[PDB]
Amino acid sequence: MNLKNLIIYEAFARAYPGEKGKKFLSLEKDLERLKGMGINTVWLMPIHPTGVEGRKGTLGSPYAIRDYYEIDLLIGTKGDFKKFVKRAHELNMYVLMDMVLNHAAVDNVLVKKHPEWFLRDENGNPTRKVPSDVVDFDYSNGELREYMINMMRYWVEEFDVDGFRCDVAGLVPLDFWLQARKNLDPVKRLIWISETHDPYMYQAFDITYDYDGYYRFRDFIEGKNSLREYIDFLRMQDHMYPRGYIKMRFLENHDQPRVAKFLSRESLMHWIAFLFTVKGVPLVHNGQEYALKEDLDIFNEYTLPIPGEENEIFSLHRKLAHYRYKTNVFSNGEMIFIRNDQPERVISYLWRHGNRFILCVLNPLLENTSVTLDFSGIWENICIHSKNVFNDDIVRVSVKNSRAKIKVGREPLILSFVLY
Repeated sequence: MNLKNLIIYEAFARAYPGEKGKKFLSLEKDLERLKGMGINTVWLMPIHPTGVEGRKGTLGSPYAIRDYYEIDLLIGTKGDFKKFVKRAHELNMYVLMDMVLNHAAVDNVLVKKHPEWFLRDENGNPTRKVPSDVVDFDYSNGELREYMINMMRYWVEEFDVDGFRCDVAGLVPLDFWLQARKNLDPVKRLIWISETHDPYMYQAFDITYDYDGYYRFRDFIEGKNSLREYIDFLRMQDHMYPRGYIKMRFLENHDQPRVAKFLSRESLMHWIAFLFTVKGVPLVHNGQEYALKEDLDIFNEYTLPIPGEENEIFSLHRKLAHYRYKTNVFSNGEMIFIRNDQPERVISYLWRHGNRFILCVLNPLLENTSVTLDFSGIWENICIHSKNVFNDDIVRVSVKNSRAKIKVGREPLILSFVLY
């Protein structure tokens, strides 16, 4: 389909509110909240039973998988999950399962049956490359490769899941992933997502994400570096990748600290506005819609405070996601970045489609600054009357020299308008 229509929620099911054994039941009820917030895709962290020998914390990391064919019953049964994605589909939503196939848990059921499928040490036992709940797969193995594609197929054919986020790090070859697509595309056209900045991966994946942008972004907040490192990087990113590529934007995920730790409420909103209006595909990581600065505990017993009071961060999230969900500007238009007077303070970019425009002007520093923007390739002389999507204000911008002087502060400008 048009994968630019996806707005994604990363959900940690085991950590959801509710009782043990009943976590899918809970997430099923939560779909209506997610749907009404503008989510169309929920991305499940691994839901498999966890390694026992080697286990960090009382429960173990979800990324240390003891059985690729089973679900952690401290989350739910297969019935619970199968009910959960049927609900999702009824609600016109998509479900993605996390596929960590580059390493298994030390006591994963495969380490017994097939030691040969793993990288082995000098004396023939399965091992890892990096110095420990986890052991690395040997993907020179033709039988391993067929096992994995069939396990991905089962989950598809049995629970009708919609896509996969794959861990691609380490010794997994691009040909393996292409092999998966050759066998699984005819089964169902799935949403294929990975974490990578390797341009070749788009041969196998539709959407990727990486931390290139993210740390340039982190550095600007933490005062460590310039906004321009962040923006000029995004500005040139089209040139790092083939034509139809999609990048997934995010302010945090499971692997990163809570974004609300680093910004004020008012600054964060500028970055929320950015999240939902910038080219790409937005990620809401469970809890960020409540501006949670509580870290995900990922190995021990943990429940995230989901609901969650409906604060100004929650309302904005819903407002922007629902807006994107209902317009076709971001799914079909073109975004271009706009050079401005104050590149150390402000972000600015324009969408066109082709009468509909959205000029976004962001000011995460919040301080009142007048910024001028360059509209050379278009336009030189007009007065624009727009509605600022962010707060339903009215904003007029006059361009009278191919340029336009704008006052900003505290509130992001998401200036939606139409010429003709």
